[PDB]
Amino acid sequence: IVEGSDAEIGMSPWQVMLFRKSPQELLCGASLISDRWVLTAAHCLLYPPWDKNFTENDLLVRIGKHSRTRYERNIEKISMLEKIYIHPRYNWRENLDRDIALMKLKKPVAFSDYIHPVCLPDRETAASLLQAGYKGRVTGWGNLKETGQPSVLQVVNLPIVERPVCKDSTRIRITDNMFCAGYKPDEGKRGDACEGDSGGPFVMKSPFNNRWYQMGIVSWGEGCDRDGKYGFYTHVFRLKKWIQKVIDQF
Amino acid sequence: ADCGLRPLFEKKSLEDKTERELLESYID
Amino acid sequence: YEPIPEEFAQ
Ligand SMILES: N=C(N)c1csc(CNC(=O)[C@@H]2CCCN2C(=O)[C@@H](CC2CCCCC2)NCC(=O)O)n1
Repeated sequence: IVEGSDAEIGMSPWQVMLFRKSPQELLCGASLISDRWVLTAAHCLLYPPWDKNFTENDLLVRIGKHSRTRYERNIEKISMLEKIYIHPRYNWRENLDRDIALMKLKKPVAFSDYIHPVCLPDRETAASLLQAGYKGRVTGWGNLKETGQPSVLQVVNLPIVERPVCKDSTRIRITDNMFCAGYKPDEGKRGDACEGDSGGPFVMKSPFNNRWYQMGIVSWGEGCDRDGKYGFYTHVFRLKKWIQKVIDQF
Repeated sequence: ADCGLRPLFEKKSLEDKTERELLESYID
Repeated sequence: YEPIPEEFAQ
């Protein structure tokens, strides 16, 4: 996160850290949607252009964390993956279309003050909140500036942007399975996700029932926090059917 | 069931530093 | 990063 700030304790109890066994390093952000399922971006797991093709035994899931590098004893929990599911029509070749993947934990994790799941949007919620000008929240342990790393979890609030503006800001073919967010050049304020934030959740709080909902997944961007450029997130609701499809039968 | 409700905030009716920023942008 | 307990590395 660039131009953000330190999250407060228990602010994002669903935030997940995708950690690599060897070498031990941060791999990506993710989110807890139930006691046995983790949602993240597909490119965190598969991405041929960089020879990236991880398996269930290559990673570990770290939940309930605040600090980026410390093993927060008695607070965080580590889980092993039992299976991974990449969306079958994930287009890593062109524009990272349908950048999404589900991860099945070997065993359920017990919730606590620091470990709680976020809600998945339904049509009504998505329809009512997914509007330009409405702000969302992105969290991550990624880089603080375009390339170093933050000591603690970073948070930033960003406004959703009109499709047209998003489209005219890049040469990348935009699809309906993605949306973009960030401040415009004149708006004065700034901020963005960056390397290392991948797979992180973009969430919004409902004014109707006060629950937090995850509307997106940090997918891609061109540089970090450059004027005239915006971050792109996977449109979670649009892939809601595949999500239920999987979980349901597995 | 009780997804989206944080133990240290919503469940004890406390508000975080900036959630006010989000709600003030939802101008329907 | 601070080392993780081997018990999970299995
Ligand atoms: N400014 C952001 N929000 C932002 C910037 S990089 C990121 C995480 N995703 C990524 O890094 C993904 C993974 C692979 C290619 N990604 C990128 O973001 C690449 C651009 C993609 C566009 C779609 C086709 C493949 C390349 N840009 C990097 C840069 O501009 O520095 N979020």
